[PDB]
Amino acid sequence: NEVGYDDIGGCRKQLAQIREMVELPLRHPQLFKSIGIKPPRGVLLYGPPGTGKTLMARAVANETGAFFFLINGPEIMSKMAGESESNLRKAFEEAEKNSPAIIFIDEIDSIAPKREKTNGEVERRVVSQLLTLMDGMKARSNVVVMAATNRPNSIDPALRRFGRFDREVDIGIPDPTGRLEILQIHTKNMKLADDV
Amino acid sequence: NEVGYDDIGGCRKQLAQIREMVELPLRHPQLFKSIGIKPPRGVLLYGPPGTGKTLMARAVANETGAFFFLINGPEIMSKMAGESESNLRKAFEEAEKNSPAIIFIDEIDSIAPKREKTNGEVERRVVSQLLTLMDGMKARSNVVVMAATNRPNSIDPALRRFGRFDREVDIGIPDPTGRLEILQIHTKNMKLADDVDLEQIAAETHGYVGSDLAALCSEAAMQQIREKMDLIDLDEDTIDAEVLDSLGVTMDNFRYALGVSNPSALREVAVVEVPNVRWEDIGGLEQVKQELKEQVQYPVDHPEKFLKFGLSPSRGVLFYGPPGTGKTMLAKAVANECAANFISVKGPELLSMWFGESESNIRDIFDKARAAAPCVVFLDELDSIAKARGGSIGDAGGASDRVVNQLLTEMDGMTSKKNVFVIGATNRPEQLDPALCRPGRLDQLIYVPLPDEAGRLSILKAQLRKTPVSKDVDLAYIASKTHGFSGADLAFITQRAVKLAIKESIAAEIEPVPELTKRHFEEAMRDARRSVSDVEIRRYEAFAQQMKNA
Amino acid sequence: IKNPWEVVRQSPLDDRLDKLDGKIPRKRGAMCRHGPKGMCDYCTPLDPFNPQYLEEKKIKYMSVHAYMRKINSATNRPELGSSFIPPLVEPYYRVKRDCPSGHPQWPEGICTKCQPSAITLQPQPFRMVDHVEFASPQIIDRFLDAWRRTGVQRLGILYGRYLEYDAVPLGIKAVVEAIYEPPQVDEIDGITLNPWENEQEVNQVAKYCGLEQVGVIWTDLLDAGKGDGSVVCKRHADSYFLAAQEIVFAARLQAQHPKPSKWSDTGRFGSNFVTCVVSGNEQGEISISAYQMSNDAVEMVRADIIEPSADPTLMLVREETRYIPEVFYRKINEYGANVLENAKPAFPVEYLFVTLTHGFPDSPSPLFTDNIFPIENREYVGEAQEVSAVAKALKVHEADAPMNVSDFHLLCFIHQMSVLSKEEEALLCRVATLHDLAESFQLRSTTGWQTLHMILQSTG
Ligand SMILES: Nc1ncnc2c1ncn2[C@@H]1O[C@H](COP(=O)(O)OP(=O)(O)OP(O)(O)=S)[C@@H](O)[C@H]1O
Ligand SMILES: Nc1ncnc2c1ncn2[C@@H]1O[C@H](COP(=O)(O)OP(=O)(O)OP(O)(O)=S)[C@@H](O)[C@H]1O
Ligand SMILES: Nc1ncnc2c1ncn2[C@@H]1O[C@H](COP(=O)(O)OP(=O)(O)OP(O)(O)=S)[C@@H](O)[C@H]1O
Ligand SMILES: [Mg+2]
Ligand SMILES: [Mg+2]
Ligand SMILES: [Mg+2]
Ligand SMILES: [Zn+2]
Ligand SMILES: [Zn+2]
Repeated sequence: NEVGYDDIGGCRKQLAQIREMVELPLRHPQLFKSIGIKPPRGVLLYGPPGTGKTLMARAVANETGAFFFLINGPEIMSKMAGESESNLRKAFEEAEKNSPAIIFIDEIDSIAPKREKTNGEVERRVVSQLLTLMDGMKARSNVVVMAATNRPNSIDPALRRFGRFDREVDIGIPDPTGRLEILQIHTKNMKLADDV
Repeated sequence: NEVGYDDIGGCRKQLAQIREMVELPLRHPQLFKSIGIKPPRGVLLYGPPGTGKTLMARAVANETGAFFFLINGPEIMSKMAGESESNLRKAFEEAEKNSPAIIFIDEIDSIAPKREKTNGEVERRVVSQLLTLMDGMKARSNVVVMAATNRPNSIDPALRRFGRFDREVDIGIPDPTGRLEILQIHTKNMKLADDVDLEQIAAETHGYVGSDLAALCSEAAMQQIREKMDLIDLDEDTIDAEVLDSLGVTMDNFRYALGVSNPSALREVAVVEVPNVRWEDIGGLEQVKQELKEQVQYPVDHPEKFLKFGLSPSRGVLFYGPPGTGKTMLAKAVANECAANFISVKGPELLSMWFGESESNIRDIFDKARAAAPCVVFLDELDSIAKARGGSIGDAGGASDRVVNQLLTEMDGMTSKKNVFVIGATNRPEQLDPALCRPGRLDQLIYVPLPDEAGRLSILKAQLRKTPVSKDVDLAYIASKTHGFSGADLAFITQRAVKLAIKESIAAEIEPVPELTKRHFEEAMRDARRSVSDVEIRRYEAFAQQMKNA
Repeated sequence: IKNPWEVVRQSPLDDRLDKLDGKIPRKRGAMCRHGPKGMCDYCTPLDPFNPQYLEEKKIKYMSVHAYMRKINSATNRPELGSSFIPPLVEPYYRVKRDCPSGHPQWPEGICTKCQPSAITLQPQPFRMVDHVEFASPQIIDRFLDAWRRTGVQRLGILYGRYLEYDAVPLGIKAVVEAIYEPPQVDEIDGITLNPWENEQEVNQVAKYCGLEQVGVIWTDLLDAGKGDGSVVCKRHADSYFLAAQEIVFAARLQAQHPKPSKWSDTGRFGSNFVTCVVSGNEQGEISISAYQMSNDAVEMVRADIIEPSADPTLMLVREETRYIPEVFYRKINEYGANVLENAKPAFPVEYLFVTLTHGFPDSPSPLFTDNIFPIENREYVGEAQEVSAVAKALKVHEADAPMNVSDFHLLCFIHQMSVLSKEEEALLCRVATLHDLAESFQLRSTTGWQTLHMILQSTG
């Protein structure tokens, strides 16, 4: 139930990106400090549904020595009014406390639809809570925000603008080579016959 | 009020699924533990309304030794804000406490509509409460979530994604065999008379759900009481027991109850149903009979030669010809031969469900046929799709509209490995676009000619199989005189001749002749009239000579 | 015939309170866009019901008149007479009697047109009385002599009058003058009454004196065992404030004392009758907590709905003649939301009272200046009512000595002696409350007070 790099397979090029984007600033923030650039804090995952997007989060997160915090989309939207936006403020204070930190948010579109295409102001607050708290972060915090969705278009694009989410990372459909690897992941726990 | 397996009947294949999905992980979680796979916790029921979907829940639930936790749809939605989402949290903690657990949720769409198509955030919270709490479960909990609906499309699809609900289980309309069993369930509590033939009833009932049949049983009971109302005085506080002992429901009460408002079933959807017509009931055209025996029966019977030969077949068959040539019955008889499932879809059925915009159902036609593979999908009245824009001449709009553009996607969105088959039939084949006639989509084109006099003989043999005809009837002398007359025309003559016979039958009764005389015929033979012009045939014969020029 | 508010008659205080708007006039505020005889959005006169004004002045609820002038327009006013709508509605949580829908009475018949509504126990947005001016500490210091000698609790009855309390806008103050106590069997944590026997008699003294039964007082004085007067801090935030048996029992007496009103549908609204609990503070000194049941809390006792629990903070809802629908209470959670929780089967007792301030005058000048009488119903401590004290109390064998009747306990004892007739005792309670010299000289020349002399010049 605790995911390493070996537990995911096939999307090697995508994992090559995220290790440059997440593993790299955390175990070596000095590199961006030596080169004098800002670490990207706007890692965004997207793709088709059911493509390991939640799986690749912990595949990176458990392979750091960094603190991790987890946010589910509908879990915040399940909460009452005001209290739901409290948990986001409770999220980032813990991450800015434990400064090597990973914040993954699964199903980001549920807490962030388009503000043009929405009805409840409670939805509009929690978007506005999110847009505020993304900008309240610091580069000295060394805290990485991850977010995943299956509908990259339903999001309010103000997140996808600069400073908040810049790293659009798509998880494509794997080739028959990579999905062969995925079968080997699930069947190595299974008990098979030799004809397989 | 407590339901066993015997209390439900007919849908045996569906119950075979659920026992593999629910009974199997609970009484033996070791099997998935020994094989090392995850037990599916995403059992979803769906079907038409009133089809025992609530009934089959307790039919499984009471037949476990597991804990059960009932959860209704409108009961949560009846509750106030916040408190409604509390009960869901109050639900799963008890189930994860009593770890062999069954959670059935009736009418899941009421607590889970589409989040795109909803207004209240309270609805959006309780969906978000549900999506959260489904994922909060564990495999060590060994807790199974059941959910039922009558509208599988109105649900937020995030539930129907992986990890939450994977086991789409449809409860179809039962056959006359299975609905016979359903009648025996309701009538074994009832007190009947000896004339009652449920098998005669179950033959005469074709598109009923069990709720319709239970209402059918309840209706004929009342007419039995209506016959006793003369012997029953309502001012009395208690009627005597002698009329209670004589209170036995007759067969004719069901004959009354078959012609009542009960009959109005729920048949106005995209249905799958095994047919009843066979090859003997369609006279003539044995060439294109064998062509269907070639083209569609060989894949459904033997895919082994294809992988031997490395070639996927043509999955697209188009019927065409003049109108009234029995093209509707052709796909039914071949699905009745190789026992494949059958889906009849007519032209305006696409359109009338798209004035209400049922196009996921159009995808679900292919999905349910994929769910009911082997299945053939029959598209009746393809001219009506052209007649949605009038024709190919039409209102200057051709056959192509939103229907075609949907179908060309869904026809191309079919795996060639699947034995799911698509059968098209029109009578105006020039008036259809070649984009639908494209290879890969519909490349087999089958002309349906008029029969000859031998075919017209074989039809009149086949049409009169259930009619008490006279003995002097020279059908060949009829077949000699009937030349340009279609197979529809021949049945039309018999409808005239039977009407001519009833113009002798109940005429004689008001002035049993169960014979269809030559005098009944030679009147209709003199009154016989051709429905198809030969110059129309010379079009189709030129298409039968060559339509591949398009 | 007429309305009740066309035949009922207000108190003179309610006559005094009607002719005022109670408006708080601002001068030229911040965003004045005007000359000094113009106005802006920020230099209007203020409201008696103004919440920002009540918040800055730390005032909990508005007065019932400030409630009255809030909920009603100024045109809708009983000097119209016939065309008047009473804005106040006395609650009717019993059962729609004489139901006009064909079904029987409530009993044997019910429909929608006869059922009452489910109760939303919000906090009551107003109160009747704001300040409880105890007119003298010697009123209390006499009254607490039973507890210092015994240690068990004490119940009384607030007597006095209602005057303008000008510190809060439209404030009515329960000016407290006097206490009489019925026969009762006293215990420690609760008190059960004996029936009160001279019910018309002591009320006649208040009718003489110009007082009335304005409320109830009792004590929750449990000495904390260190010998100073400190209490177990038991009526505070963490414990509770009102015992729920006290709530029902006071609402029994409060239903026995409503107030007639020309602004309510029955011609009566609310209650002049108030409630006080003598206790101790955190600082260990003898304190007082004054309350009153809400108009729902009176009605749910009148309609027999709520019930005390073992937990004093929890109030039970009675299970099933009657009709018990939902009860709610609006909350404020940790993010300000209003959640009506199901009050069945139990709920906090917070939503039933109103808070009142309490104190003293700057200098004690009550209608009573004398303290010479041993209190009734205390024969268990040997403190009884006998005729022999009047030789020293009114000083009648010392026949020169002036009139010491300025003592309601003694005035009821003089009324227990019942010697002076209805005009001469109202000439006594004239002089017992106003103390006029020529009218004392009239009363010392009246026959019946000289009869009260010459009878008590011959006792022992
Ligand atoms: N590429 C993959 N490699 C390995 N396992 C996979 C892969 N894609 C899906 N899975 C499995 O399927 C599950 C689906 O979870 P996710 O794909 O991460 O959910 P998702 O991708 O965020 O899409 P959702 O949850 O429907 S929005 C994973 O937890 C894995 O168990
Ligand atoms: N296939 C069936 N076999 C036996 N009894 C049935 C069948 N279908 C319906 N009934 C009876 O009719 C009732 C209808 O209830 P259900 O079909 O279980 O409700 P539903 O299918 O969830 O559809 P709803 O309630 O209208 S959304 C059942 O409780 C049975 O009494
Ligand atoms: N060769 C035939 N053999 C048996 N029945 C036939 C034959 N030709 C027509 N019929 C009857 O004609 C009727 C209509 O059949 P269909 O297939 O609907 O005709 P069609 O060729 O599809 O043209 P339309 O517009 O639908 S009537 C049915 O009652 C058939 O039984
Ligand atoms: Mg996911
Ligand atoms: Mg149901
Ligand atoms: Mg047809
Ligand atoms: Zn101004
Ligand atoms: Zn009524």
